[PDB]
Parts: sequence; structure tokens; C-alpha cells
Amino acid sequence: AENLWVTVYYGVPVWKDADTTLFCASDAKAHETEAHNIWATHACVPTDPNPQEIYMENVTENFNMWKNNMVEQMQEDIISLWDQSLKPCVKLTPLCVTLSCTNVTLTNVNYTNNFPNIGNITDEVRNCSFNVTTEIRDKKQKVYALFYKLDIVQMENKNSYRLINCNTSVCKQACPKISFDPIPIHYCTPAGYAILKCNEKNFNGTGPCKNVSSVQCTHGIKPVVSTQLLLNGSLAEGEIIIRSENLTNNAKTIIVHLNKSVEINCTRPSNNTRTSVTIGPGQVFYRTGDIIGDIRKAYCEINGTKWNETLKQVVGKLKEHFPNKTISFQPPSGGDLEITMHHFNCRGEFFYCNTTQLFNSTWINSTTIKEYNDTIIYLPCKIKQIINMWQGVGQCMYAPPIRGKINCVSNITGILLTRDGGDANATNDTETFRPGGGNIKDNWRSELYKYKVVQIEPLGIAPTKCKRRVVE
Amino acid sequence: YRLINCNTSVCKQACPKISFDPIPIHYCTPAGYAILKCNEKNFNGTGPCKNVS
Amino acid sequence: IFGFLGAAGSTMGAASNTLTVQARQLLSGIVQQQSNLPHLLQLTVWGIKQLQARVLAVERYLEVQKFLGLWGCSGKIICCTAVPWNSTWSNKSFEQIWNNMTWIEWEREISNYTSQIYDILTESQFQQDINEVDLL
Amino acid sequence: IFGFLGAAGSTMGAASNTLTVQARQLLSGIVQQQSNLPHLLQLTVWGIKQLQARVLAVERYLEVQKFLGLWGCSGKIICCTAVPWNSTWSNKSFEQIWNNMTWIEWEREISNYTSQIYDILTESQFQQDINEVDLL
Amino acid sequence: IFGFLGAAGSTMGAASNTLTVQARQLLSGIVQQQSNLPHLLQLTVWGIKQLQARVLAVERYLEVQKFLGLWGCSGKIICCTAVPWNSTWSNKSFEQIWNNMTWIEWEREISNYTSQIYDILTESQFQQDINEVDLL
Ligand SMILES: *[C@@H]1O[C@H](CO)[C@@H](O[C@@H]2O[C@H](CO)[C@@H](O[C@@H]3O[C@H](CO[C@H]4O[C@H](CO)[C@@H](O)[C@H](O[C@H]5O[C@H](CO)[C@@H](O)[C@H](O)[C@@H]5O)[C@@H]4O)[C@@H](O)[C@H](O[C@H]4O[C@H](CO)[C@@H](O)[C@H](O)[C@@H]4O[C@H]4O[C@H](CO)[C@@H](O)[C@H](O)[C@@H]4O[C@H]4O[C@H](CO)[C@@H](O)[C@H](O)[C@@H]4O)[C@@H]3O)[C@H](O)[C@H]2NC(C)=O)[C@H](O)[C@H]1NC(C)=O
Ligand SMILES: *[C@@H]1O[C@H](CO)[C@@H](O[C@@H]2O[C@H](CO)[C@@H](O[C@@H]3O[C@H](CO)[C@@H](O)[C@H](O)[C@@H]3O)[C@H](O)[C@H]2NC(C)=O)[C@H](O)[C@H]1NC(C)=O
Ligand SMILES: *[C@@H]1O[C@H](CO)[C@@H](O[C@@H]2O[C@H](CO)[C@@H](O)[C@H](O)[C@H]2NC(C)=O)[C@H](O)[C@H]1NC(C)=O
Ligand SMILES: *[C@@H]1O[C@H](CO)[C@@H](O[C@@H]2O[C@H](CO)[C@@H](O)[C@H](O)[C@H]2NC(C)=O)[C@H](O)[C@H]1NC(C)=O
Ligand SMILES: *[C@@H]1O[C@H](CO)[C@@H](O[C@@H]2O[C@H](CO)[C@@H](O)[C@H](O)[C@H]2NC(C)=O)[C@H](O)[C@H]1NC(C)=O
Ligand SMILES: *[C@@H]1O[C@H](CO)[C@@H](O[C@@H]2O[C@H](CO)[C@@H](O)[C@H](O)[C@H]2NC(C)=O)[C@H](O)[C@H]1NC(C)=O
Ligand SMILES: *[C@@H]1O[C@H](CO)[C@@H](O[C@@H]2O[C@H](CO)[C@@H](O)[C@H](O)[C@H]2NC(C)=O)[C@H](O)[C@H]1NC(C)=O
Ligand SMILES: *[C@@H]1O[C@H](CO)[C@@H](O[C@@H]2O[C@H](CO)[C@@H](O)[C@H](O)[C@H]2NC(C)=O)[C@H](O)[C@H]1NC(C)=O
Ligand SMILES: *[C@@H]1O[C@H](CO)[C@@H](O[C@@H]2O[C@H](CO)[C@@H](O)[C@H](O)[C@H]2NC(C)=O)[C@H](O)[C@H]1NC(C)=O
Ligand SMILES: *[C@@H]1O[C@H](CO)[C@@H](O[C@@H]2O[C@H](CO)[C@@H](O)[C@H](O)[C@H]2NC(C)=O)[C@H](O)[C@H]1NC(C)=O
Ligand SMILES: *[C@@H]1O[C@H](CO)[C@@H](O[C@@H]2O[C@H](CO)[C@@H](O)[C@H](O)[C@H]2NC(C)=O)[C@H](O)[C@H]1NC(C)=O
Ligand SMILES: *[C@@H]1O[C@H](CO)[C@@H](O[C@@H]2O[C@H](CO)[C@@H](O)[C@H](O)[C@H]2NC(C)=O)[C@H](O)[C@H]1NC(C)=O
Ligand SMILES: *[C@@H]1O[C@H](CO)[C@@H](O)[C@H](O)[C@H]1NC(C)=O
Ligand SMILES: *[C@@H]1O[C@H](CO)[C@@H](O)[C@H](O)[C@H]1NC(C)=O
Ligand SMILES: *[C@@H]1O[C@H](CO)[C@@H](O)[C@H](O)[C@H]1NC(C)=O
Ligand SMILES: *[C@@H]1O[C@H](CO)[C@@H](O)[C@H](O)[C@H]1NC(C)=O
Ligand SMILES: *[C@@H]1O[C@H](CO)[C@@H](O)[C@H](O)[C@H]1NC(C)=O
Ligand SMILES: *[C@@H]1O[C@H](CO)[C@@H](O)[C@H](O)[C@H]1NC(C)=O
Ligand SMILES: *[C@@H]1O[C@H](CO)[C@@H](O)[C@H](O)[C@H]1NC(C)=O
Ligand SMILES: *[C@@H]1O[C@H](CO)[C@@H](O)[C@H](O)[C@H]1NC(C)=O
Ligand SMILES: *[C@@H]1O[C@H](CO)[C@@H](O)[C@H](O)[C@H]1NC(C)=O
Ligand SMILES: *[C@@H]1O[C@H](CO)[C@@H](O)[C@H](O)[C@H]1NC(C)=O
Ligand SMILES: *[C@@H]1O[C@H](CO)[C@@H](O)[C@H](O)[C@H]1NC(C)=O
Ligand SMILES: *[C@@H]1O[C@H](CO)[C@@H](O)[C@H](O)[C@H]1NC(C)=O
Ligand SMILES: *[C@@H]1O[C@H](CO)[C@@H](O)[C@H](O)[C@H]1NC(C)=O
Ligand SMILES: *[C@@H]1O[C@H](CO)[C@@H](O)[C@H](O)[C@H]1NC(C)=O
Ligand SMILES: *[C@@H]1O[C@H](CO)[C@@H](O)[C@H](O)[C@H]1NC(C)=O
Ligand SMILES: *[C@@H]1O[C@H](CO)[C@@H](O)[C@H](O)[C@H]1NC(C)=O
Repeated sequence: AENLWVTVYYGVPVWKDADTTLFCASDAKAHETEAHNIWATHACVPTDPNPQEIYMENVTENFNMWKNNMVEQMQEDIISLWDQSLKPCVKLTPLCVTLSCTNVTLTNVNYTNNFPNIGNITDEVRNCSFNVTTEIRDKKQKVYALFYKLDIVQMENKNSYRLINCNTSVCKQACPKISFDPIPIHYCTPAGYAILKCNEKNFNGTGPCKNVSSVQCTHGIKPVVSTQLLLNGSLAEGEIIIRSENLTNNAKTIIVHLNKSVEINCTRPSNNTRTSVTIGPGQVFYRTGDIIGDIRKAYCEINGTKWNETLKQVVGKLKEHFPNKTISFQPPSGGDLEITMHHFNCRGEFFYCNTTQLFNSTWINSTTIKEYNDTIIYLPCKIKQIINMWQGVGQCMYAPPIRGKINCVSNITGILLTRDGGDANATNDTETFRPGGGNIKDNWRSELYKYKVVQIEPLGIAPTKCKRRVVE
Repeated sequence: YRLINCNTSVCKQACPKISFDPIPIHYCTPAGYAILKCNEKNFNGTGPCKNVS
Repeated sequence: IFGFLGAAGSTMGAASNTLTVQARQLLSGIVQQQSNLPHLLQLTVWGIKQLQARVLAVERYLEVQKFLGLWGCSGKIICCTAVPWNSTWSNKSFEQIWNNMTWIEWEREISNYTSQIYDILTESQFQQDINEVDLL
Repeated sequence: IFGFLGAAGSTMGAASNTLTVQARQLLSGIVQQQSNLPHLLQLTVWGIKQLQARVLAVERYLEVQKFLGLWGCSGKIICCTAVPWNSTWSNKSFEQIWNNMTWIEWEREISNYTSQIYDILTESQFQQDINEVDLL
Repeated sequence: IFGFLGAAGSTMGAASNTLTVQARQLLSGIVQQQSNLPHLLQLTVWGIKQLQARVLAVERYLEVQKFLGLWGCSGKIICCTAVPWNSTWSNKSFEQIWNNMTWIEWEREISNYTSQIYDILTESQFQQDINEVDLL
């Protein structure tokens, strides 16, 4: 008892929660391809080929979504990368001039390979021949170009149009040599901190976790951007998870995460031709010259029966949080373009796919089976070139035209939902959900939901029986 | 006629204040690093140097 | 044999023989590499966070050294000075602490008497050393 | 007790009982906080100057540690070694120094041979260890 | 009698007598001074190239300090641990080593065992004082 003396330690395994700053760590093989990517640029430190998944079993830590500080740092990182990736590129300020458009006349093919039989792209583009100066500022020349209708608005005086963006900002066009390929990114903490990963399978969004696993840093994170549906995400292993801080509250979104994937198949079957027209001293502009050959609206193909199965599963899962209600889906109820659409960027081109017929259903009691046979679901999708991925924090951007044929497949993981309010007796035991919505952060909170940065405090201290010797 | 480079890219006029005179520079490494200097006279591209200081 | 941080949930007594694993990874990580391959990569927003990452590594490790330096237990892993422990911070016995209560809980249990103790150690070291000069 | 620099004018002897307070405050400071709220806050003029402060903080502590590291008694407040005086850097006796001369003035008198003092002190520590290696 | 790296080519036996002169210059350097005159003076490439130089100076030096800290040889140019050489790493007799086996190529011969010697030494220090903490 009387021989209890302080005994300082060093290297004790004790952590306390805090917030730090991370850094990129790209994959070794996925890097050094002379691609000049936007997100995972050449400045990332090479990753560790042998990450350690050290299993701290016998313990408990309180995780939390909707407050994980890591989302803010990487969101700011994505914004900064997107902003600096446009600084070297050229502006488009000489283009804000009145246009003299005309609806399209051309000697194009008529066979059209009409298997989709949905519709050719008449009235979807406008032949607009504007008039801007050449290198010498004293001379102007007439140049014609093809623009989509989403990039063009009319102020007054019909038969005279203008660019849409010219009353809010100026949109620098993308440099043609940089691509938007989503490279996996491994966020790694500086030495001295650590990242805790909750290894539970059926992990609900918040609350304590009792199977914590520690790693030096996280795995690859896809920087893909989307609006209404998650793309190329990481599927959960246990079962379908419904994530929400307050399901009762309807002021926010609801993240739905699947454990069975669904493949999307969307492509643009028509060629555009790339023709370059100078605008001034050392400044060049890439325009869609004249479409030739195949003419069809870009469409997406999705296995219908897989969609029916996934809808049945998610309805079954939501059947426990709303024990007696009736669940049905409806298309987006309005607003700005992204929410009322499906937005995803592929191969340097932005897509706005309607995807209305994917959310027209009513499930009552699972009494009768929706027995139908395999018919693929085809949905239209416009194409937009003057993009504004963020409201006012990002820089408005103009993707250059891409020639040839665009064909990429995505393979879907997550769905964004939103509850709808109602009364007590007015409701007919029914709750309706509408997809769409959600900011960019809502995409990332579906992936960084397992990690929490911690700081090490190796200064332990505890009584013992020592007594440091005296020097005579 | 017109300027040869006014069309290919942008050209700037250097301010007269800044001078192009090459001033000698001494490169110096941070503490913890040493610079090896071969004082051998007939030293071509590579090969061991036995007179380095 | 354990891994890094691999016994935090274990009992304190059985977790007192794996400290070297944690103490061996305070600086040795991945930040030491400059870049994958060298237009002024030092100013890219990705490259401006290593500076925040690198200086945070040392500035977090030095704080450990400063406290170890003054207490006289510098250059050791498990040291022990000769300042009494009057039990007002924790009056539990020898066995009730070491064998059963885990490390994380113990650190939280006295987290409000630390600042008083951290000042006691240095003063105990200093006045003890004053004896040495006043001894020879 | 005395606070920071609380006895800079007091005598030599009475200023030997306040060393611990100043040693503690050699790295602790408000610069630890990153920012009140984190466009381009990384390269903001209030940010570039703050980073310079953190680097200068560690380099000023490391400078003292490195010299005290080599002198063979790392991890102590006061320390005496085996280098006898030549009695020409300061030809004053004991009581004439520790009673009535002050620290600030004392440094000026001896500031003229420190570059010949730090070097000779280090050699003694090295010399002691050389005799020890061939001893056992 | 030897300057910086003076005896790096000399034999094993006579090289040890100049360890200090190659140790005083691990942090001191030209970087101490500020500049010729203090545009973008703080944002020029040398405004950041110099900053990159300072942070590498402390990090590279202080990394070595980490290994000295664990082994218990802190504050000693020459140390003496208690890890018995088992003759597996290199079985040259003592005469064959310190007579005419020069330093620069010495530890390149042992270069496949650095990753384990730097680990077995840590364990030896740990096992020494765990016996001591239950002996006093
Ligand atoms: C979710 O995950 C899904 C699974 O991975 C993912 O789907 C995959 O998405 C990637 C997207 O990168 C697909 O890879 C691309 O496929 C492109 C197909 O292009 C067709 O059309 C071309 C004509 O434009 C044809 O030439 C081409 O034929 C061959 O092309 C490739 C040769 O290796 C090969 O991939 C093809 O299969 C085929 O063999 C094809 O018919 C392909 O073009 C593209 O290559 C680009 O990227 C490579 C990697 O960086 C570069 O090495 C390559 O050179 C191409 O980059 C060029 O173009 C970029 C702009 O587009 C520039 O930034 C580059 O710097 C480079 O630019 C040079 O060339 C330009 C002309 O092209 C020229 O203008 C420049 O000046 C410069 O000279 C890439 O391989 C993949 O196929 C998809 N998976 C499947 C199964 O289909 C999905 O995308 C994910 N979801 C999301 C949202 O991302
Ligand atoms: C995605 O496709 C659906 C069709 O499957 C589109 O819904 C249809 O949109 C058009 C106009 O865009 C509607 O036409 C008119 O709508 C008014 C609305 O009050 C209606 O009263 C008129 O009688 C007229 O039909 C149409 O009703 C509507 N629904 C159907 C079944 O055709 C939808 O607009 C497409 N997505 C987007 C973003 O446009
Ligand atoms: C888009 O408009 C341009 C002109 O505004 C059309 O180009 C004209 O093509 C005819 C056919 O050979 C020429 O005689 C004219 O001289 C062209 N006008 C020019 C070069 O200014 C173009 O055909 C139109 N394209 C579509 C699809 O309507
Ligand atoms: C590009 O040149 C054409 C040809 O001159 C312009 O068209 C006419 O321009 C004159 C000059 O002011 C106007 O008075 C006419 O009214 C224009 N024609 C029509 C049908 O409106 C054209 O305006 C020039 N481009 C721009 C952007 O002004
Ligand atoms: C904590 O989660 C891990 C998952 O990584 C569990 O480890 C798996 O357990 C299952 C049990 O059937 C094995 O089939 C797997 O091989 C294990 N490893 C992996 C990587 O899946 C672990 O069991 C969980 N903790 C507890 C106490 O059950
Ligand atoms: C993917 O998750 C779904 C549900 O999230 C799983 O469907 C359930 O599977 C369990 C075990 O097979 C059954 O007991 C349930 O009845 C299923 N749910 C429904 C509504 O029928 C599905 O099994 C998971 N897939 C895999 C491969 O494990
Ligand atoms: C994604 O969609 C494209 C077109 O929508 C598919 O390309 C078709 O592939 C089939 C079989 O490979 C061919 O018979 C068609 O002629 C192709 N059409 C076109 C327009 O290219 C592509 O196969 C789809 N991807 C996957 C994985 O099924
Ligand atoms: C869409 O998915 C369904 C199942 O999710 C596929 O149906 C299966 O098809 C395979 C081979 O085609 C059969 O062996 C299974 O018995 C089928 N199962 C069911 C439940 O139908 C369907 O083939 C897919 N559609 C396409 C076009 O591939
Ligand atoms: C896209 O979703 C599909 C759905 O399974 C994934 O396809 C599997 O990917 C793994 C990883 O290489 C393969 O081992 C499987 O063989 C693939 N399935 C088939 C049927 O071949 C795919 O991994 C998903 N995309 C990404 C990027 O993970
Ligand atoms: C800038 O102008 C120069 C000359 O005015 C261009 O150089 C000539 O370009 C023509 C094509 O228009 C070629 O046929 C000649 O061979 C070029 N001259 C030589 C000496 O090779 C140059 O291409 C123009 N550049 C831009 C970007 O407009
Ligand atoms: C988690 O804590 C429990 C609590 O004691 C540990 O249980 C003991 O584990 C040791 C390990 O050999 C056994 O000898 C004891 O018999 C177990 N019971 C008791 C009451 O001590 C368990 O081992 C701990 N797990 C880990 C990984 O440390
Ligand atoms: C390089 O090696 C030569 C070998 O001859 C060294 O010269 C000998 O040095 C030892 C110790 O200094 C003397 O005892 C011998 O008398 C020397 N012999 C000759 C022939 O010079 C030389 O000293 C070595 N280099 C250095 C810097 O020590
Ligand atoms: C373009 O299409 C619209 C809608 O079909 C039509 O009113 C217009 O007349 C067309 N263009 C021309 C030049 O007629
Ligand atoms: C194709 O576009 C033309 C206009 O160019 C239009 O008249 C026609 O109805 C469209 N569809 C088909 C099948 O030709
Ligand atoms: C998360 O889901 C589990 C699963 O049963 C449930 O017990 C718990 O109440 C949920 N936690 C929150 C915070 O919703
Ligand atoms: C699209 O590719 C080229 C590019 O313009 C074009 O000549 C060709 O006719 C188109 N493809 C087909 C199958 O017609
Ligand atoms: C999915 O269900 C809806 C109604 O629940 C039905 O109309 C549709 O045909 C089903 N999908 C397929 C591919 O049959
Ligand atoms: C899908 O079609 C329209 C789209 O608004 C909607 O009124 C309808 O109720 C939905 N369901 C079915 C089965 O048509
Ligand atoms: C699909 O619809 C019904 C229900 O399965 C079936 O009788 C019909 O023959 C199927 N269609 C084809 C083309 O096989
Ligand atoms: C070796 O280097 C020194 C450096 O000053 C030079 O003077 C000498 O000529 C060189 N050669 C020999 C053989 O010393
Ligand atoms: C420790 O103190 C608390 C209250 O101060 C008391 O309840 C407890 O019995 C004490 N335990 C011992 C072992 O003295
Ligand atoms: C060990 O601690 C637990 C709570 O942490 C307590 O329930 C138990 O009684 C303790 N046992 C002993 C012997 O101290
Ligand atoms: C320390 O401060 C907390 C904060 O209110 C207080 O609740 C607690 O009683 C104090 N003492 C201990 C031993 O935690
Ligand atoms: C025990 O030590 C603490 C130091 O935190 C002190 O405040 C308290 O007065 C001491 N108790 C006695 C009886 O001296
Ligand atoms: C005093 O120190 C100097 C070096 O500053 C040294 O040269 C001299 O020998 C010393 N005095 C005596 C008596 O040794
Ligand atoms: C000590 O110095 C003071 C002046 O600073 C002087 O008055 C006093 O006489 C000195 N003491 C002795 C013993 O000389
Ligand atoms: C000597 O120690 C090394 C440690 O790396 C080990 O690999 C080797 O087997 C040991 N040899 C003997 C004979 O113990
Ligand atoms: C001593 O080392 C040499 C070379 O490394 C080797 O050939 C010899 O067998 C070794 N002797 C013993 C006894 O291991």
C-alpha cells in the first residue's frame, strides 16, 4: 500500500477521438499511365502494397455517420482538384454573342437501324451559325456550329438565340488531353494517428460497434459523381441496409445500400465530328461540326427482372420500419435538372437520363407475385455540354465534344430516397418515396461510413511498486 | 503582314526592370546531406573517381 | 506476439508486455516518400497536404519527447520515478487495477487529474536534482 | 512561485529555483490549433505565416536538444560533467558570482568563448565513453 | 585532424576517433540565415523550396533519434547494449573486423540484417527493465 509510486509508461495502446488531415495515396499499378487524370494526379504518394488489417477484438467504440469529419476534407479536396484542373484551360468569353440559329436540315441516313424505335434526334440539336472574330481582332468571320438545345436560351426576338451561361459566369472548356476516369484513391493518415474500421456486416448507420478492426489507412475510394443513383460503389456484405439518422424525420435523404449488384448499360450510338475553330490569339474551340450516319437518342438498357427483384427486396426491408403502411414509388416531383434526372459522367461526356419508368410501382402485402418475363428496360437520356456540377462553389465547365461512339457500362450499388410528409388520419396507410435529391456529400457518406480517425496518446501512467534509486 | 507568334499563342513584353544577366548561383543541400566532388582531372562521363573530396 | 494497437481491449496487466509494437510506429509510416514522379508539383493541392501531414507527424511526436525529457525517464520505454501516489486520484488497490481494468478505461478514469500530476513529476525531478548539486 | 521569465533580474542563486517553469513552456502554445474554420484556406496569407511558426517552433527546441543530446546527460534539468575550468573565461570566485551578478549580465561576459566551450564539452563526453568500451 | 567525412575511407580502428566531428553537423547549416533581403517573396519557388529544405532537415535527423530513444542509448555517442551476436550475421573474428575492414562497406555486408537488428535490440531493452520494474 505505502509502496505505491507513479510509473510512467510509453507506447500504451490508448486513443482519443480527434480530427486530422489526410493525403492521397494512389495505387501503384493504377498510376503512371500518362493519362493526366483530374482526381488521382501524379502527385500522390505510392500506396503500401501490404496494408495491415489488425484485429482489435475485445473492445467497443462508438461510430457515427452524419458527423464523420472525413467527408468535409475529401469534399474540399474534390472541389479543389476540379477547380485547378480548369485553370490551365482556355476561357470562352468571346462566345457570349447573339446567335442566328436554325432547325436542322441534312441529308442523313433513313434506315437508322431502328431496333430501339424510340426516336431520332431531330429537334434535339440546333444548327446555329454565329459570328466571332479571328486571331486579328479587327476581323470577324462567320462560323457555324451544332449545339444541343439544353445549352441555348432565347432572351427575346425569336429566331435569335444565345448561350445559356452568359448571364451567370463564364465556363472554361476542358482541356482535351485530361480525362475524368475515376481512379481509386486511398486516403492515408499521417504517422501518429490511426483509422478505425467497424468490421460488422449488418452495420446500421450510427451507434456503437463491437467488432472494430484497425488499419493503417483505408482502401480505394471511387471519386465517381452521380445524382440519383450510386455508380460503381462498394456493396455491403450482410444484407440490404437502410441508413438514416432519423427515419421519422423527413427533412433529409435516405441512403439505400444493396448487397446484390445491378448492371446498367447506357451508350450513345451516333457520331459527332470534332472540328477546331480558332477564336483569338492562341485560343482554340472544339465544336460538334456535323453529325453523319447513325442518328438515335442515347439510351440506357437495364435488366428489368433484376430491377423487380431489387425493388421487392428493398420493399421487404422497409416493411419493418413502417410496419403497417403501404409503400409506393413516384418519379421526382420537380426542381432543378439533376434531381429530376439521372446524372453521371462517362468518357468525358455528361448524361441526363430520364429514368421515370423505373419508379412506377405499388406494393401492398406481397400477396401476389409480379410474374412477368424478361424484357429489357430502355430509357431516354439527353446530352448536355455546358455543365454546372455545383451550384456556386465550383466552376462552370464545358466538356469538349467526343467523336466516334461512346459505350460504357456501370453496375449499380446505391439508391437515394426521400420520404414524404403526411397527416395521421388523412393518410390511407400509405407512404410514398421519391428518388433523386441529395447533395454530393450524400454520395460519399455511403462509402466513408466505416472509418473514424483517432489520435494516439502513448503516455500511460499507473501506480506500481518502484522507487528510483538514489545517487550517493 | 502580322506577327508570327500573335496567332499561335500569347506573347508578353518583358518589363525592362528585370535583367537577363546571369548571376552565379551556388546550390547548397539541406543539413544532413553531403555533396561529393571529383577533383580528378581526366574524368570522362562515368567511372570510379579516386580523388573525390 | 501482437500487431499494432492489437491489444487495446485486453486487460492492463496482460497488455503491459506489448508496448514496443505501438512505440515503433510513431514516425515510420508512408509520408517519408516525396512523390511518385517529379510543373511545380510542390504547389498542387494534393502536394500541399504533405506539408500539413509531415509537420503534424513531428509536432505530435515531439510533445511526447518533451514530457519524457523533463521527467528523467527519457530514453526508456517503461520507466518509473519516485514520486508518491497519495490515492486521491485513484485509491484502488494493486490487484483491482492491473489485472482487470483495461487501459482505455483507466485513462478516462483519471483524465481530470492529469494536469496536476504532469506538473508534479517535473518538480519532483528538479528538486531531486537540486539535492545532487547540494550533495557533492 | 514565479511565472514565465519571473526571475530574469534576480540573482544567480535565487534564479536556480525557477528553471522548471520555463522548460515546460518551450513548445506549448496556441499555435497547435489549425484554424477557426477551414477560398483556399491552405494558402491563405494567414495560413502561410502560421505554418512558418510551427516549423520555427520545433527547430528552436531541436537546436537545444541536439547540443544537450551530445553532452551525455539527455533528460535532466541540471547537469554537471568533468570539464574543469581553465579559469580564464571567467576569473571570478564563487560567492562573487552566485550572489549579486545576474543571469542576463553573466551571459555577456562568457558569450565570447562559447564556440570554444561547446566544442570542448562534447569531446569530454566522447572521451569518457572511449575509455569505457575498452574497460569491461 | 580530420574534417567532415575525413576518415570515411580509413580503416575500422582509426575511424572511431572522429565520430564527433561528423556528428555536430546534422542540423546546423546555411538554412539558419533568413535571406539576402526579406515578386512573391514568401511564395516564390525558393520561398517553398527553402521551406521544403528545413522540414527535411529536422525529419531526417530526428528519425535517427527515434531508434536511439528506444534502445536506451539516448544521450551517448557510444553505447553498449546486451544483444549477443550469434555469429549468423557475420562470423569474421574481431581481429578481421577492426583491423582493415573500412566503415563504408562494413554495414553494407550486414545490410540484410538491419531490419531484424533494429527489432531485436528493441526487445532486449524491453526485457531488461520489465525485470527491473519488479525488482526494486
Ligand atoms: C464504372 O466502372 C466501369 C468498369 O470499368 C467503367 O467502364 C469502363 O470505363 C472506361 C472509361 O475510361 C472504359 O475505358 C475506355 O474505353 C474507351 C473506348 O473508346 C472507344 O472509342 C475509341 C475512339 O474514341 C476507340 O479508339 C476505342 O478502341 C480501343 O480503345 C482503347 C484502346 O486501349 C480500348 O479501351 C478499347 O476497348 C478499344 O480497344 C473504343 O472503341 C477508350 O477509348 C478509352 O481509352 C482512353 O483512356 C485510356 C486510359 O487513360 C487511354 O490510354 C487512351 O489513350 C484513351 O485516352 C485518350 O482519350 C482521353 C479522352 O477520352 C484523353 O484524356 C487521353 O489523354 C487520350 O487522349 C489521346 O487520344 C485522344 C483520342 O482518343 C486524342 O484526342 C488525344 O489528343 C490523345 O491523343 C478507355 O480505354 C472501359 O472500356 C469501360 N469498361 C467497359 C467494360 O466498357 C465505368 O466508366 C465506370 N463508371 C464511371 C461513371 O466512370
Ligand atoms: C420522362 O418521361 C415521362 C414519360 O414517360 C415524361 O412524363 C411526361 O412528360 C410530358 C411533358 O414532358 C407530359 O406531357 C404533358 O404533361 C402535362 C402535365 O400536367 C399533362 O397534363 C399533359 O396532358 C401532357 O401530357 C406527360 O403528361 C408526362 N407523362 C406521361 C405519362 O407522358 C417526363 O416528362 C420525362 N422526364 C422529363 C424530365 O421530362
Ligand atoms: C448548318 O448551317 C451551316 C451554315 O449556317 C450549313 O453549312 C452550309 O452548307 C451548304 C451546303 O453545302 C453550303 O452551301 C453553305 O455555304 C454552308 N454555309 C456555311 C459554310 O456557312 C450546314 O449545312 C448546316 N447543317 C445542318 C445539319 O443544318
Ligand atoms: C455576322 O455577320 C452577319 C453578316 O453581316 C451579320 O448579319 C447582319 O449583320 C448586320 C450588321 O449589323 C445587321 O445589320 C443585320 O441585321 C444582320 N443580319 C440579320 C439577318 O440580322 C451578323 O449580325 C454578324 N454576327 C453578329 C453576332 O452580329
Ligand atoms: C468481425 O467481423 C469479421 C469479418 O471480417 C468476422 O470474421 C469472419 O467471420 C466469419 C464467420 O463465419 C468467417 O467465415 C470469416 O472467414 C471471418 N473473416 C472474414 C475476413 O470475413 C469476425 O468473426 C467478426 N467478429 C466476431 C466476434 O464474430
Ligand atoms: C442480399 O441481401 C438480401 C436482403 O438484404 C438477402 O435476402 C434475404 O436472404 C436471407 C438469407 O438468404 C433470407 O432469409 C431472407 O428471406 C431474404 N430476404 C427476403 C426479402 O427474401 C440475400 O440473401 C442477400 N444475398 C446473398 C447472396 O446473401
Ligand atoms: C452495352 O450497350 C451496348 C449498346 O447499347 C451493347 O452493344 C451491343 O452488343 C451486342 C452484343 O455484344 C451487339 O449485338 C450489338 O450490336 C451492340 N450494339 C451496339 C450499339 O454497340 C453492349 O454489348 C452492352 N454491354 C454489355 C456488357 O452488354
Ligand atoms: C436478368 O436477371 C435475371 C435474374 O436476375 C436472369 O434470369 C436468369 O437467367 C439465367 C440465365 O439467363 C437462368 O439460368 C436463371 O434461371 C434466370 N433466373 C430467373 C429468376 O429468371 C435474366 O436472364 C437476366 N436477363 C438477361 C437479359 O440476362
Ligand atoms: C460491378 O458489379 C459486378 C456485379 O458482380 C461486379 O462483377 C464482379 O467483379 C468481381 C471483381 O473482379 C469478379 O471477381 C466477378 O467475376 C465479377 N462478376 C462476374 C459475373 O464476372 C464488378 O466487380 C462491379 N464493378 C466493380 C468495379 O467492382
Ligand atoms: C500562324 O500563322 C502562321 C503563318 O501566318 C502559320 O504558319 C503557316 O501555316 C500554314 C497553314 O495555315 C502552313 O501551310 C504553313 O506551312 C505555315 N508556315 C510554316 C513556315 O510552316 C501558323 O500555322 C499559324 N498558327 C496558328 C495557330 O494560327
Ligand atoms: C477479453 O476479455 C476477457 C475478460 O477476461 C478475456 O477472458 C480471459 O482470457 C484469458 C486468455 O487466456 C483466459 O485465460 C481467461 O480464462 C479468460 N477469462 C477470464 C475471466 O479472465 C479474453 O481473453 C479477452 N480477449 C482478448 C483477446 O484479450
Ligand atoms: C589508406 O591506406 C593506406 C595504406 O597504405 C594508409 O597508409 C598507411 O596508414 C597507416 C595508418 O594511418 C600507417 O600506419 C601506414 O604507415 C601507412 N602506410 C602507407 C604506405 O602510407 C592510409 O593512411 C590510408 N588513408 C587514410 C586516410 O588513413
Ligand atoms: C424545327 O422544329 C419545330 C418543331 O417541330 C418547327 O416548328 C420548326 O418549323 C422547325 N424548323 C423549321 C426551320 O421549320
Ligand atoms: C427523323 O427525323 C426527321 C427530321 O429530320 C423526321 O421528319 C422523322 O419523323 C424522324 N423519324 C424517322 C423515323 O424518320
Ligand atoms: C440500428 O439498427 C439496429 C439493428 O437492430 C437497431 O437495433 C438500432 O436501434 C439502430 N440504431 C439507430 C441509431 O437507428
Ligand atoms: C461513325 O464513325 C465514322 C466517324 O464519322 C463514320 O464515318 C461512320 O460512318 C460511323 N459509323 C457507322 C457504322 O456508320
Ligand atoms: C416490374 O413490376 C412492374 C409492376 O410492379 C411491372 O409492370 C413490370 O413489368 C415488372 N418488370 C418486368 C421486367 O416485367
Ligand atoms: C407510372 O406512370 C405514371 C407516371 O407519372 C404514373 O401516373 C403511374 O401511376 C405510374 N404507374 C403505372 C403503373 O403507370
Ligand atoms: C411473356 O408474357 C407472358 C407471361 O410470361 C407469356 O405468356 C408470353 O408468351 C411471353 N412473351 C413471349 C414473347 O414469350
Ligand atoms: C587529389 O585531389 C587533390 C585536391 O586538391 C589534388 O590537389 C591532387 O592533385 C589530386 N591527386 C593526387 C594524386 O593527390
Ligand atoms: C476510495 O474513495 C471512495 C470515495 O472517495 C470510497 O468510496 C472508496 O471506498 C475508497 N476505496 C478505497 C480502497 O480506499
Ligand atoms: C472487474 O471489473 C468489473 C467491471 O470492470 C467488475 O464487475 C468486477 O467486479 C471486477 N473484478 C475484480 C476482481 O476487481
Ligand atoms: C472531472 O471533470 C468532469 C467534467 O464535468 C467531472 O464530471 C468529473 O467529476 C471530474 N473528475 C473526474 C475524476 O472525472
Ligand atoms: C494528494 O495529491 C493531490 C495532487 O493532485 C493534492 O491536490 C492533494 O492535496 C494531495 N493530498 C494530500 C492529503 O496531500
Ligand atoms: C583556456 O581555454 C583556451 C581555449 O579557449 C585554451 O586554449 C587554453 O589552453 C585554456 N587554458 C588552459 C590553462 O588550459
Ligand atoms: C555584487 O555586485 C554588486 C553590484 O552588482 C555589488 O554592489 C556588490 O558589492 C557585489 N558583491 C561583492 C561581494 O563584491
Ligand atoms: C541469429 O539471429 C538472427 C536474427 O535475425 C536469426 O535470423 C538467426 O537464425 C540467429 N542464429 C542463431 C544461430 O541463433
Ligand atoms: C565464417 O565465414 C566464412 C565467410 O562468411 C564462411 O566461409 C565460414 O564457413 C564461416 N565459418 C563458420 C564456422 O561459420
